[PDB]
Order: sequence, then C-alpha cells, then structure tokens
Amino acid sequence: FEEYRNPLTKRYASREMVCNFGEKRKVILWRQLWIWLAETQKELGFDITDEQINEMKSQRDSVDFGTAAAEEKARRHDVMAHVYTFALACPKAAPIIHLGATSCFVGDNADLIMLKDGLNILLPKVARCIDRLAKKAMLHKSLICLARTHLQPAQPTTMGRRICMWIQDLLLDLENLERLKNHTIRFRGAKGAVGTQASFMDLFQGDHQKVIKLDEILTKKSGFQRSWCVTGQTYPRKVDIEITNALSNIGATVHKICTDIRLLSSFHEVEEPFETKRNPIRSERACSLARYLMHISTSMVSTVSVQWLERSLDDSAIRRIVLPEAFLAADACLTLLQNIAEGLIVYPMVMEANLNSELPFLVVERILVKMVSEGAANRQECHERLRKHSHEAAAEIKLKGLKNSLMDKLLNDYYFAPIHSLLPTVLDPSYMIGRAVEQVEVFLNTEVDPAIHSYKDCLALNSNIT
Amino acid sequence: FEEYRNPLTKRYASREMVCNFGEKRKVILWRQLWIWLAETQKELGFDITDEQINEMKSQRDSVDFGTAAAEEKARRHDVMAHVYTFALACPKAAPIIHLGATSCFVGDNADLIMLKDGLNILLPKVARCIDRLAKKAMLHKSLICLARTHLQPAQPTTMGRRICMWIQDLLLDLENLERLKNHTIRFRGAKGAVGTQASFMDLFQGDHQKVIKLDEILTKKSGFQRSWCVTGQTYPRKVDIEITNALSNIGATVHKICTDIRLLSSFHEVEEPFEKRNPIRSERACSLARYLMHISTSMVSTVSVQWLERSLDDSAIRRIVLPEAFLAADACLTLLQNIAEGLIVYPMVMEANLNSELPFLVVERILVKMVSEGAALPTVLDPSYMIGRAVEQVEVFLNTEVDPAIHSYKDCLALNSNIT
Amino acid sequence: FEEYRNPLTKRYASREMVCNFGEKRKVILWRQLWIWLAETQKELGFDITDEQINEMKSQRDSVDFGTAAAEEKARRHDVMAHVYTFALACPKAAPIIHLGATSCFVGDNADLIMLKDGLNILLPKVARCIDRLAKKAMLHKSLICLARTHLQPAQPTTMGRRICMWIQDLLLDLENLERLKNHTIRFRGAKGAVGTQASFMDLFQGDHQKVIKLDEILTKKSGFQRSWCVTGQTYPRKVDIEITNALSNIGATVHKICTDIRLLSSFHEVEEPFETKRNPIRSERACSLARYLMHISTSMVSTVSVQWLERSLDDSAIRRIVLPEAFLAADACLTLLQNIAEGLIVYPMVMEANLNSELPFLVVERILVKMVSEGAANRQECHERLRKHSHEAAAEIKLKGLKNSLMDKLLNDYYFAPIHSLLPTVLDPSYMIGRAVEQVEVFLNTEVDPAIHSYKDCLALNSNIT
Amino acid sequence: FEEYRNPLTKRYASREMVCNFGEKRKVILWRQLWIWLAETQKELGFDITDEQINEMKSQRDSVDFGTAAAEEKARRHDVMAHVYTFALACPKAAPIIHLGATSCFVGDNADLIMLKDGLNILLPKVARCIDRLAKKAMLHKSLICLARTHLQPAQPTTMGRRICMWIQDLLLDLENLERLKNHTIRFRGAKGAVGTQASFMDLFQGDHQKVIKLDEILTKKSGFQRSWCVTGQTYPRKVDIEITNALSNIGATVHKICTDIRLLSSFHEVEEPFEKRNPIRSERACSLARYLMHISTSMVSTVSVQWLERSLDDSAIRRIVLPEAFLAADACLTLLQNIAEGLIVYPMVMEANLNSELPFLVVERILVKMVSEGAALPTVLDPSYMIGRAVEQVEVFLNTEVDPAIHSYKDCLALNSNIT
Repeated sequence: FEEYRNPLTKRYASREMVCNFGEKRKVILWRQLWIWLAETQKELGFDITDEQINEMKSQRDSVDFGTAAAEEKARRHDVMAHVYTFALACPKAAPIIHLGATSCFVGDNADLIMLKDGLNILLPKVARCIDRLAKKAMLHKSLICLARTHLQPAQPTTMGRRICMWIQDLLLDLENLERLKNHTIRFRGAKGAVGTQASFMDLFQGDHQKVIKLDEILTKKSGFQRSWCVTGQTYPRKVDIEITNALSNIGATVHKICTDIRLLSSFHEVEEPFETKRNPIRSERACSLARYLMHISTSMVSTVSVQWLERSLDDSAIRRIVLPEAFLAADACLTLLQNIAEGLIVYPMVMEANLNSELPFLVVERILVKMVSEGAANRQECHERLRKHSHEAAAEIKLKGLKNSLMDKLLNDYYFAPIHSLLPTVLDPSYMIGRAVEQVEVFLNTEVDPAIHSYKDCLALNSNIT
Repeated sequence: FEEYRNPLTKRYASREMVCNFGEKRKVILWRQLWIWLAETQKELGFDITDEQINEMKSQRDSVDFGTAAAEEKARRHDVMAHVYTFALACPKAAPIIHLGATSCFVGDNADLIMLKDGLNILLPKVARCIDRLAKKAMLHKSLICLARTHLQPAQPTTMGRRICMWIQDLLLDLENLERLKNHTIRFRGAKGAVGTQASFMDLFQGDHQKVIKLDEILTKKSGFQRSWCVTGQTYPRKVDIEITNALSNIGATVHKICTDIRLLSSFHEVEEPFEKRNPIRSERACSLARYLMHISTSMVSTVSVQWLERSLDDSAIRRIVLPEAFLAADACLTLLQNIAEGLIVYPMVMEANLNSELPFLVVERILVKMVSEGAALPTVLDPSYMIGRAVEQVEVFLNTEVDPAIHSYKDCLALNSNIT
Repeated sequence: FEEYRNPLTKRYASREMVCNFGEKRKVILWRQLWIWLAETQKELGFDITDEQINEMKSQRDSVDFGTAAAEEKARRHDVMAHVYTFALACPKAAPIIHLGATSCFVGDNADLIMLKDGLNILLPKVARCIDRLAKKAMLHKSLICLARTHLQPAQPTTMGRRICMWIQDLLLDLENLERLKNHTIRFRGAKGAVGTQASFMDLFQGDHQKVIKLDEILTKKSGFQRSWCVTGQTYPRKVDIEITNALSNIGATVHKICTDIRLLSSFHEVEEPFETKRNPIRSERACSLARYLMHISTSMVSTVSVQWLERSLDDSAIRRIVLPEAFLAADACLTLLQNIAEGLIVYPMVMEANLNSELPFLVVERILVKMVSEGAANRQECHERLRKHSHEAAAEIKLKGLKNSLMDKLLNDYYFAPIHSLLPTVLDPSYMIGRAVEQVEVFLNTEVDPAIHSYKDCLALNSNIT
Repeated sequence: FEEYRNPLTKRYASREMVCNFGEKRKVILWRQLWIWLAETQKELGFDITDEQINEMKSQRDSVDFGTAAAEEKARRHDVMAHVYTFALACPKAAPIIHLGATSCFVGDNADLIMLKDGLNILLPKVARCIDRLAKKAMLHKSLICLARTHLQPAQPTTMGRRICMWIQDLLLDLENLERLKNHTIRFRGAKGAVGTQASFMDLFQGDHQKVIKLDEILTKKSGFQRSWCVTGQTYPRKVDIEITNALSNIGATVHKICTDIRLLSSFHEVEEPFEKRNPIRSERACSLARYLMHISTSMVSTVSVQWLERSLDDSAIRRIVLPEAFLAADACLTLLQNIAEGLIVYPMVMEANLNSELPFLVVERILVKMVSEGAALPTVLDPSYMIGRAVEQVEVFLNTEVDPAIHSYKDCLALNSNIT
C-alpha cells in the first residue's frame, strides 16, 4: 500500500488482460519460442534429439526468477539471463537453447503473440457491447423522443434510432480490430541482428532453402499466417501505430457514447445502472479512461519516426508502458460500456413530456410553409399567429395536461382552414420521425447481425463493475 | 505580401491538392449535388423539367461570389446564400434547387468528394515513391555497407537491403489509403436534419421506397458504392479519424526515411540531390512530416465530444485540419520522390567505414574458429561472406511484394518530382 | 477562390494579427535589424558613415520582391536574396550590409520580434475578456441559480459567482502571457553560425569587449532587456514550447467557458448574442478553434526534442506554420469570447423556475440530519415522509405556482415541529448560497482589478463578429 | 510475476517518488487533514477536546485497510470509507472527524500536497544534473571539437561550450518547477460542495469571519501561502496543465541532450558510463523522455470539458497521468545525472574528425586572404584561432548564471546517481 500502483492494473481492467502482459507470460512464451525453435531445426535434421525437446516442454511453465535476476544484475542482458536460467533447468538442451537466434527473436515474437492475444481478449468485449446496445435499440425502436442538435431541441427521433448511431461506431471499431488480428500483425520470425539472416546461414552452411523453411515452419507453430521479409532488427514499429490508433479510436467511441448518456441524464430521460440522488458515475469514469486511451497513441507515432536505420533502443522502455496500458485502458472502457448498456434505464414518460413541451414550436416552420403556398400573403402575420397558438398551447399542455392542445387550437381557428385536413398527420409524432423505425430494422439485420455472428458462442457473459 | 500565408498552401504543396479544397471547387460540387438531386427527383416522378436541369448544368461552372458574399452577409448561412445565388443564375430551376434537402446534403457530401479525390491525388505519389526506391534498391542490392544498431556499427548488410526496409513502410501506407478510398469512406446521401429522412418522406407523401431509391440513386450518381444508414446529421466523424490517422502514418514513415538519410549523410555515404552540403530537402521533409504526424490528435478529440445528433464544434476545425493534412502529406510525398530519384551513393566512403569498424565485429567468428582449430584466414575478414541473405531478400521482396502492389499505377509512374 | 485558404487567415483572426506575421513585416524587420546592426557598429567606430544609414532608413519600407525571387530561385538563399536586394536599393551601404552576421541573425531575431508583437496583440484581448466577464459577474453577483455537478442539479450558487470561476482561468492565462513577453523571451543577438561569435571577432580584431558591447547595444535598439549567452545557431527552441503551451492553455480555457455556455443554453438560462429558434453558434465555433489551438503545441515539443547538436533545419518549415497559426487561432478565440461576453443574455425567470423545481429535493439531506439530532429515531420513516412532502411540493409549484409550498407543508406537519423555527432560514435560497456574493466582491477587488489595471486605456474596444 | 506491472513504478523511478503517490501516504494525508480541520475548528471555538485531537494524532500512522476495503465495498465512496475507518480507530474523536467538510477537502488537498512534495523531490535532481554538466563544461571548456549544423561539419567550437548549451535548457526547467512549487500551486482549503462554503457557514451559524479564518488557518497549517477563492468543487484543473506542461518540458530537454550524446557516440567522440558499446542509458532516457513529452495532452483535454461546477471525468485520468508524469521525470533525471557524472570524452578522436573535415571549412578565410595578398599560412589551419569566444562564454555563463541558479541546493549536490 506504500508504493504507487496504476489503477488500470489494480482496479479498472480485467484480470485476464492484466496477466496477458505479465512477466510470467513473457517468459513462458520465451520458453515456448525456444521449444518451437528446437522442434523446427530438429525437424530440418539437426543434432537435436527428441529427448531435449520434451524436457523443455516439461520445464516450460516453471521459471527460476532468482537466477534470472542474478544474471541480469551481473551482465545486464535480460534475454541471455533467461537462456542461461532455462539451460540450468534443461541440462540436456543447454547447448541447443537459443541456437543461432538473436535477442529480438524471443523479445519481438513474444510481444507479437501478446498483442494478438490482447486483441482476442478485446474482440468479444466489443461484440458484447454491440449486442447489448442492439437489444436495447430494438426494445426502444419506436420509443419516440426529442432529437438534439447544438444541444437544443430538434425534430423527433426514437431512442432505438439514436442507439444505432452509437452501434455504428462500434461496428467500425470491431472491423478495425479484426483486421489488426487477421491481417496487419505479421510474425517476426528468425531474421538475425539486422534482418539479413546472416547468422542462421552459418548454422545451415549457407543453405538458403533450410533458412527460408525455418522461417516458414516457425510461423505455423506460432499460429501466424505470414512473416515480414525485409525487417531491420525488429518487426516494423509501424505495426504499433496501427494497434494504438485502433485502440485510441475505441476511446473516441466510448467517450462520445458516454458523454451522450451524461447529457441525456441531465434531461432525466435515461439513468445508468447503480447499486440497490444518483449521478452518471460510470459514464464519467468511462470518459476519463477513454480520454487517456485517446491520447496514448501520439507516443508511438513519435517513436516510429525516430527509429534510427536498422534499430535504435529508444523504443524499448516506452513500448512496455504504452502498449500494455493501451490494452488495459481499452479493456476497462469496454467493461464499463458493457455495464452501462446492460443496465441503462430509460424513462418513457419523461421523454414524452420533454417531447410534448417542444412540439408546438418545432412544427411552426412546416405549417407556415404550407400556409404560404395556400395563399398566406402575410407571412409575418401568419408566423406571428402561429407562434401565439404554439406559445398558448405549450401552457395548456404543462398546467392542464391537454396533450392534443395545438391540434384543437388550429382546428378552431379557420384562418388555417386550408390545412385543417392535413393537420392530424402533420401533427403526428409517428409521422415526424420519418424512417427512424425502419432504419433500425435494416441496420440490425443487414449490418449488426452479420458483424457479431461469429461471436454467438460468447455473447452471454455479464460484465460486473467491482 | 502583407497578409501572412501558410507555407503549405503557398509553396510546399502542389497546386492539384491546393485547388482540390478551394472554395470555387466547393460550390461547384454543391451545384453538381443540386443537379444530381434534381435528376434523381425527376427520375422518381417529381415535376422537374429537362429544361430546368439543362439550365443548371449550363451555369454550373460560372460562380458570381459578389452575389454569394452579399446574400451571405444578411443570411449568415452560407449554404442558402449559394442556393439563392444559383437560383438567380437559374431563374427557371429556382423553385426546385435544394428541394427537400438540408444543409449537410451539400456540406458533407462535397467534403467526402473532396476527401476521396484528395486520396486519388496522393495514391500515385505513394506509388512513385515506392517505385523510385525500388529502382535504387535493385541498383544497390549488392552494395555492401555497414548496418547500425543503436547508431553503432553492427554486422554488415547491403544498401538495397536497407532501402527495402523503407519500402516495406510505404507498402503498408499504400493499402491503408486504398482501403480508405475504396471501403472506409461511404456517401452521406440525403438523410435530413437528424438522419431520419423525415423531410423527403414528406416530399414523397410517405413513400418509403421512393426515399430509399432517392438515396441509392444519389449514391451511384456521385460515384460511391454505399451510404451510411443510421447517421445523425452528418456522416460519422470517426471517418475523419480514419483519414487523418492514415495521413499521419505517412508522416511517420517519411520522417524515419528522411532521418535515415540525414544520418547516413553525416557519414558521407549518401547524398540527396541538388542543383559536403546541406540535406535541405530531407530536413524540410522531416519538418513537414512532423506537423502531419500530430495533426490527427484534434480529430480524435473532435469525435469524442460530438453531442447527440450533432454539435457544430466540428465545422471550423475540420475546415483547417482535413485540408492541411492532405497538403502536408502531398508536400512530403513530393519531397520524398525527388529525394528518391536523385539519391546519390558513394561506394568508396561506404567501404572505408566498414573497414575502420570491422575489428568490433569479427571478434565472435574468430573465437569459435580458434576453439575449432588452434585451441587456446584472409577471406574471413571479407564482408561479402557476412551479408547473409540480403541479396536474395531484395529480389523476392521486389518481385513478390512491390510489383503487385503498384501494378495498377503502371500508367502513371513516369511523372518525375522536381523540387526547386 | 480556386486555391484553398486557411479560414484562420481569411475569416476568423483579426487583420492586425494576420499582418503581424506577413512576409512584408518579415522583410521590413530584416531591414530594421540591418539598420540597427549598422548604427551599432558605426557607434563602435567603424568604416560606416552616417550617410549609408539614413539611406537604409529612407529605403526600409520599400522592398523589391521581384529581385528577391530572382535570387531565391537561382542560389536558393532567402537571407542572401534580401541582402542583395537591399544592396541594390542602397548602393552606398552595399559593402556594409549584413556585415559579419550569419543568416539566423535576421531570421531568428525577426521571429522573436514578431512573437513579442504577437503577445502585445493578444494581451489587451485577454484583459478585455476579463473586463467584460467581470462586469457581468457583478451585475449577476446575487442572481441565484442552480449549481450543476455531474451535469445534475446541486445546491444553489449565483450566476456572478459562476462567472468568476471562468475569470480565474483567464487571470492565469494573462499572467502566463505577461511572463512570456516580459521574461521568457530573450533576444538572440549576434552569435555567429554556432553561437561562438567567431566571425564577429575577426571583424573586431579579436576584441572581446567590442563584441560583447555589440550584443548589448543591439539588445536595447531591438527593445529587449537581455539576450541568450550560450546558444547554438538559433535561440533555444524551448522558448517556442513555452509560447505554444501558454497559447494552448488559452484554448483549454476558452473551450471550457464556451462549453459551459452551451450547456447553460440547453437549460434555457442563458443565450449568446445573435443578429437582430437560435443556437449557440458562436460558442460552438469558439470551441472548435480552441480545440485546434489546444493540440497545436505537441508539434513544438517533438521539434525541440530532436534538434541535433548545434542545429538541424527540421524546425524551419514547421515553425512558420505552427507559430503563426497558434497566434491566429488564439486571436480568433479571444475575439469570439469577447463577443459572447459582451452580448451574453441571461434569463432570471428561467433560472428561478429551474431552481424552484429542484429545491424541494436539494434540502432533504440537511433537514433529515437536523431531525435525527432532534430525536427522529426512525431515519427511514423520516426520510420517506420528507420525500413525500418534497414530491408533492414540486407538483404544487409547477401547476399552481405556489412558490412557498414546501414551507407551508412542513409547518403544517407537526411531525417536524422540532425544526419549525429553523425552516424560514433553512429554506432561504439567500442562505443556501453561502458566501457566494462576498466571494465575488473579494475576487473582483483583490485579484481582477489589479490584474487588468495596466490595460485601463484600452478596455473600450467593442469586438464585432463578421 | 503473473500480473503486469508498469516499468516506471517497478524499476525506472526511485522509491521516493513511488511512495510519494502511494495509497498509504494518501490516507495519512487525509487523516492529517482531518487533524488540522479539528485543530482549526477547536481554535475557532467549536467544542472539540484536546483528548480527541491527541487521539487522532496517535492513530494517524496506523491504517487498517481490511476495514477500509470492507466499508468501501458497501459505500462505493472511498472518502467516507476512510472517515468511518478512522472513527473506528478513534472512538472519542468519531463524531467530529470530517466535520462539516466535503470529499474534496481531503481529495484535492492531499493531491496538492503530493504534487508539491513531488516537485521537492525533482528539484534537487534538476540541480544535480545542472551541477554535473557544469563540471564537465569547465573541464572541457577548451577541448576543441567539431560543431555540426544539419549534422554536417561546421565551424569549430569547444566541447564545454556545447555542454553549456544543454545546461541553458536545464536552467529554464529549474525556474519553471520552482515557480510551480512557490507560486502556481495554491491550496484548495475548505470550500464546500460547489465552492461557496455553505456547509461551513451553517456549521458556524453564518459567521462570515469564522469561515474566512477557517480557510486561512488551514492554508497555513498545511504549509501553503494562499488558496483559490472562486473555485467550483475542485481547484482549477489548469494547475494540472501547468504541472504536466513543465514536466513535459523536462522530457524534451532530456531527449535532445541524450540524442546529442547518441549522435556524438556514433562519431566515437563521447561515451556514456558503463560497468565500442551501446548507449543503453541514453536510449532509455530518450524513451522515457518521449512518454513524458506527450503525457500532458490528456490534461489539456480534461480541463477543456470540465462541466460547470464539476464533472467526475477528471478523477480516473488524474490518478494515472499525474503520478506517471512525476515518475517519468524522476527516472529521466536519475538517468541524466548518472550519464553526466560519467560522461567520457576522447580528445584524440575529436581532433582527428576536425582534421578530416577542415577542408570544407577554411575555403572562405583563404578566399579573402588571397584577395588581400596574392591577387588572383600554417597557423591559419590552426583551429585554436577559429573557436571564437567559446572559452570565455563558458566562464561567464557558469559564473554569472549557473552558480546563482543552484546556490540554494548547495546542501544537497553530493548525492550521486547510480544506474545498475
């Protein structure tokens, strides 16, 4: 309790994401890359038995961090401290551990595996947020409410129609995160110190084919589909820009959605879930973490821009901060957003009251236009006469509860007789919303359902705020 | 000369991109959108004559800003100012211009056309930058040189193998811009004030299928393949993040490439073209690429605080950021191509550097060889035995990855970039 | 109309700021630095007459840009193109033009003069914004209104008390901009190519004293108080961080103030000025330009970080973009903010109505606490009985207009008799606001008036939106 | 080892800054604020016994988080969770803990104390970094070397004259942090829920002068000189911009200095200390300085959208950004001092570089000399005649500017920075 701890790791993100970048995960993946490196070169006919491999396999999860810190505070080599620590627990394999590979073989490829597994943790949570909002969207598909532009009252829409506006942004984020996992991220493989594979060629007597095969077989055992061909020392750091840009994009989406909910809470039309007077505390927390996620990407674009030639180590420290925290911040935002979506309470009576109080004034443009075409040669008089009816109608609605007030007023004033027969539809809120209901139906069937169909066997998790 | 001018618009960027976001082109797109709207409504049955549509086509390219600036002064609303300016230039089509539409029908759709056309200007320049470095990489695929990690001498490589390392970045940049132009950017269409098409439903007496056809026909007349369907007032501003994110990625790529050239120039191994000396062009390229690198950070903030169906605090900043981002990327690609075309190498200076730094690199190979033979010969100091697969890596990469990526740009690779 | 133009230069910023960074201003300042350079070395007894100087003085404003572009598209030297153009118009002075100075002598020092003059354009506009808000703050010093936390109703404050919250931020910005003009920005002077003054020493036969005097006299004629001593080629670019950071800070202030006004417009308690139904278009425009100003600073901090040793030219292009646009964006924001402040309309009846509708529920915590100390041993019963009175009181206020409803209800219910004598004060809104009125008075007299006292002869300008 | 940990908190930053923002210290400050509040209210006449105040002092440093974590689970409000945790640890003082105060009385004031103390940790490290480079600059004030503009050889200078160029940046950084600690940061005090002190006015039966004295006494008991007077619920978050802006300025300064060292190391002129080789420490310093460089961009965004008297979307991000900014600056200053203490120079390597690059620098002086004598000698090639006032500039700068700036830190300059 005496040392500071980032609340992203201790409070806000899920346990699975926190462990995905843990030091134990890094070493177990380091030892898994050595097992794959061995069973790939042993596959290409080399002085590696099957006896050394299973001993590696049997001693993968266990790790002696004591000797690792002893070698790390002596020669100051994190990789070689673990190629020696692993050699102590694998006496038969020791000469054939990390055979021919450079340090970035275990460092870069393990980071790539962690980034991929990180996306596989986030993807179901994006789809869950989509699923929860989509259910609410068709629940309130016809719940008529006031639209707001400039934070001022505008023509009617429906609450479900507004939620689809939020879902659209999440669909773009799901698309981006799926392309990162399935296309953008490639394997680093075995490339040497400067990407020329000069050191692996010596181990294979200058046989280009076994060296190419070495990089091909390592890509399958790692679960990747291809690998970069012309790297320097590391995988092209531009990949880290693509990752954080997509994560920062999620932050922008979450910040807009939760700001909208905070705005709608001030109108008393919605209320976020709480524990069983109340403030939108969860949407506010989601905005703060989303803002932090939004701006974390500028560190990577500056880092990539100053990578010197074949490599420069000024990316090492910042990558172990920004990459895990971006994933931790994205994980915490989507956890909160799924909460808010699952428990968001809407108030139909408040929406109708706020709607009824503004409809007398929203309609004065459209009726005045129709009156002018019917012969209203005194446009200012006709407008002033309409504004008087609307102002008096808004008073009768509030104090007397007469909802159909403006209808009766204009029907009793035969100044507006040319449009008496058109008023029952002109004044119908179900007419003013346009195609709002049908737009929800097409959007859910044509775009939402295909996007999250592959996540059907993992949409059931209820996310809880603790 | 009295009023300050942005150097991006004044000199750095080419005039194609400069005019792509100009005001004249903007109202030409506004007028062309009103023509497509009239054609569509006439196609859907509305009483609009061919004489009115031919009248709009004829006076499309003639803009009288003196009238537009005048009516804008009283209106404070520039879209209607250009509506009634076109109505004056088209007395017959006057009652049907902008019929049933809202301001964002021309505001947002013209932006999407300018943004899509701006990408069409950038894309061949990315392809030329790729092709120019591709020629240098093959030309110097065997030019042995010193590789540097931590900016200190590392095991040898070839200059062409390093150039392909730059090209790999530009290849990822190319497909991002193509995905933007061919997939990410959708049309806004005719959605109304809050995206519910309530005004066009009224204009069509509630015919849902007419309003649907209106949006599909307009999307096709404008050259797009689809439109958003659950917008608020505007197209989702996340598209603006997507656009500026990819453009900022161009800057990061250009900055590293031109920084690598500045680094190698201090070793007298490479030299940028000119008419020792100053790498002025590579330095300007880094300067402009840095401004482009960070320009997207205001778009992510803008999107995050878009209130409900719309707030207008996106309008002024999009007028600045979006054109400047394209102008910055355009100027960087013009400089990068010119530098790539005239990239001078010095094999003798490269050779001497690898010679004076080789002692700090052979100590490992002689260690195991002395363990092999001698306990406790001239060609083991030969760097040609130490470059690995750098030669073959250039070949397969150029043949299997670079050539397919820019195959579609074969008809426009010849244009050389001249920096004066 | 065919070429793009930044709306900051053509629409949003003032003419005086646009011209402050114009190319004509740069050259006239270049020629002024040559006149000061000549009359400083002629002052130190050199082969420079008084005849060459006044010819320079007489031919300062005029500039032949034709020959300048002819020499610039031939040898590609912007400085030397103007040392030759000026030499053509000054035939007597030509050998003693730019005598001994490097290119950055005219480039850096002119930029410094432009940045200082830019701050002198902004400072009166910050003080004007302070003055306009301060007048409104004491106008509405006692105008009781609802405070808002989490965008939810909170205890009462006053509109003037809220405006002082805005003024406080502007006072910090005024302080920062005054320290930039009067302390942070130093003169670059004459330093040579790498700041060692090696080239000026040759012109003075190795006399350190005349070289030191040269830099001292040039600082006075330029209007600066001191100069940097150990520069490289240019003045330390960290100064550009300080400038843009303070300008970006103004953006944050303007964005918060105008977002608050947009929020208060949704409650119909305020309305920004318009032309003689309406949206807060000016506050929205001010937020967009403030957001652009907020983020423009990250380019400079990246630029300074990669300045290579004595100099690297990768700052030249970005400085002529970011520095003028930051000043232009700051100028446009303060122009808008002064407009909004001068014409901001408040609605006291709406504030009181929104206040009266929420006071029944704001007070239930404080009365319940007093009841418990008086013997209310059923806290939940007492709370539920209060919430029923408050809910019924809010209905009587809205429909019947009975403002003193909750008072009469609790006075007629002798369940709450122990606090009957304390209710007239407990329920007094003038009591609930605490020291809001007195805090406005002390803040205006003790902090606002001294801060803008030096701008008294320039607070009268009315800023107009065009 | 299973749960990920931030390397800033795990290794890079020293434990003084790490514990300065820890949770235990936070509630110790919360409890100390409640003690000062009780002392002040007793001083102003409220019925609070010395026995109750002595009870709070005695149990201040003993925190039982098991009780705090328990009551926080039901309350969801961590301030009251620690209120009634201290009430359990102080049965006598229980009815008067947090009396009349709101949550931000302890939340914001403890932050300001942690922020002010964090600056007090950073300031001597800035002074040591200044003093260490000051010693190298005087030691090498006459060490002639090659100056580089555009990273190409320029007219000669001395290594100490270049080191002072770095020091000039650190001097501006020093007075910024001092202005932050001594001027910019004010106390929040006892302002209430919306800053109007309405609750304390009620507690004091409306005595304006008592409430005024309450805020003045608390400001003095806490070690501050003044408090804000027209806040909303919190102190103005612009202070958080001011703080992170100055810390980001440290990163930009460290990044350029350590980049200059990396550049000079590729020329084998300088070398960072160790136990050719890798400038690992200068590279980590650049890496951490880059993260620190950009961390303020979320504070400027946070301030811009603070809604009216308060919105809570500042709380979570301030818990991350503010401590990490201090931790980043602390780690950078620890690395910069260690590099400055062991900065190795190589005068022979420096001399040879100026020799092999001198032809591209003397062409101008011989031009005017041949115009002088000869129409159309050995010591004109002597670089000691070409360094200008670089020697005297180091002297006056060190004597007249560096020594006064760090005079107040003379009692704490000896602590050496060891990087292992």
